[PDB]
Amino acid sequence: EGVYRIMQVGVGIHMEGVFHTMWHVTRGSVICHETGRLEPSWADVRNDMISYGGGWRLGDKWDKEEDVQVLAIEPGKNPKHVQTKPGLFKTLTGEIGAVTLDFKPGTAGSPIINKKGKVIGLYGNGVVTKSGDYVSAITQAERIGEPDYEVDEDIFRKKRLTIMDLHPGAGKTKRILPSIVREALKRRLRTLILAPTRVVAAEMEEALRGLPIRYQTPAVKSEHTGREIVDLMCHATFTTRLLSSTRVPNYNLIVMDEAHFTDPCSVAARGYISTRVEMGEAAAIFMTATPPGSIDPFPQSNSPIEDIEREIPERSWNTGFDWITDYQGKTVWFVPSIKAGNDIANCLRKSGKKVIQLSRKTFDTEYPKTKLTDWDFVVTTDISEMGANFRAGRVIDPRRCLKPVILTDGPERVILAGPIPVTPASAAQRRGRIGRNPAQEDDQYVFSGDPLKNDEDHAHWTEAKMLLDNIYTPEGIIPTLFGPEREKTQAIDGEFRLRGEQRKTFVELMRRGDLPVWLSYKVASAGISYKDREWCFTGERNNQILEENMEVEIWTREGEKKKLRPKWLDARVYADPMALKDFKEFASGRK
Amino acid sequence: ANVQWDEMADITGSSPIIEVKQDEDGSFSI
Repeated sequence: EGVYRIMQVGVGIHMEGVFHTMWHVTRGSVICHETGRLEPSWADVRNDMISYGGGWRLGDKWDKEEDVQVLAIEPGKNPKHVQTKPGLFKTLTGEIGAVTLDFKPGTAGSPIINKKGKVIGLYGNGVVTKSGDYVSAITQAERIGEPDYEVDEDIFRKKRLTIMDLHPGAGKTKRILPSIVREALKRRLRTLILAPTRVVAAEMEEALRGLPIRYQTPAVKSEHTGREIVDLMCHATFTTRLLSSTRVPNYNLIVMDEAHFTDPCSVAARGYISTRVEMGEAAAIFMTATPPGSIDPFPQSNSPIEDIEREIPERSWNTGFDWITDYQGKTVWFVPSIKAGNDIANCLRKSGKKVIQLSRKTFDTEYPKTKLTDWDFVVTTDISEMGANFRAGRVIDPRRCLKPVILTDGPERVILAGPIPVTPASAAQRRGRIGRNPAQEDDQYVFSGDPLKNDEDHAHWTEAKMLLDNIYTPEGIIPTLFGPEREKTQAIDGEFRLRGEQRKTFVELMRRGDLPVWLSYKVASAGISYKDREWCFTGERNNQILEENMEVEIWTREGEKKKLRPKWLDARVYADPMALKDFKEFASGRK
Repeated sequence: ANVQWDEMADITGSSPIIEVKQDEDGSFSI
């Protein structure tokens, strides 16, 4: 591994298991060699260069007196070393040396030697003097990259939790997670990997090809094999197994991906995992760019982001916002709801734009379209904040969302407050969809408004508590919320504990009935059987559910016409058509 | 083709001071 001939259009150096060359040659693609290993890792354009494989690996500069010679591995010819006295190209940022050698287009990327020793710079970029003859600047990366990663050790110590935080570069899935799993298998650990969504879990399987990875489905309450494998499952799958199985594996290493997920199941999962760590029975790793103890809406990125603040349409527009459609790249747009999404998406197609819409229940079947199809826009709810990757150049983020809130004033009900501003963490994740890939145009994060920090009225913290104290363990131990997220609720521990058949109904209401946690709890803690659906009709006048401006009526399981009017009103069962369709299927006694 | 200095290399090149206009998109100018 010394030097090569990029095909010739350019030349590279093969040091450090990384490949050093320039952006203007071969753009930003792959070089085909045996056993592969070729893909963009870092790029710069002021200093024309695309070091890939690793960050960088070229040390020392040429000073100001040392003579520097250039290799001449040119197309059709042999390598011809040529000694020169380096000149000086004075710029605004600083004067860098510039050698004057006569070479033909295609030899760009040849190494220059530090008088005696290794490479001191990269030849193949300069300007022509109309009066003079030839010139090329001594362009060199300064300073170096990271370059690669190796795993720390108390990461695997029992009774230690490790929050591994960094921006959407960054390799937490493609290079870091497999490095951890591989090190885990060497130490023969019962390892659990948790993903937020099934599609993200799919991205882990491909990233973990060659490793004993077994994806675990929620249709199974537990699965044990004498063979030593690694369990891969969704956060919610982990929680439901904790609620439905006694045979709970005592994993000694648990790795949660996207540990910022505020879904009631994810929070509860963090609550349980944290507790197992306190028992000195497991090691935990929480991977997320925005841990609960952070509020930076504009985190770092591995490519320059143009943060633009301007007015953004909340609904259908007709004139004014020419910048939205005049943009000729791919755009990801975050909307607070599916209703808002449709209103936005419909106006976009009128302008002749290919639009794909995304939501929680349509994520698995629409997200693959964002890869196969050529598209102009992607309208999404806050679901894309968790591991959703796009090949876009711009994000339009109104920073608005819907927030489930449990109203205590009077009869308890769950409303979907909003559109209210998102959390500082959420804004960072929406932004982090871009600035991942080095492009000639820096990515644009177009946003509006400021994020709000306080989300202690969010129903999910209470819902996560309801899930937690219904998880039984080798006691006397009560599972509580994960440290930072503990102050989000004033609920006393164990106050949501149910017993036997009530606890059983509670789980089935969620799993078989597809009901929200709060709604499932109210019914189950009321003593109502699962198959009994009479509470769906014995509600107050104001608890009448509407569907496209008309009062919903349901044909019961016996063949009777009743108005959909639940005793407890959770706004999330009739928020969108797909949610309402499912709940009507439940109230009918069809599932 | 390794990082090996060659003493038998040819010596060339003038060394003038060059005021350069550098930019993002491309390389260098005047």
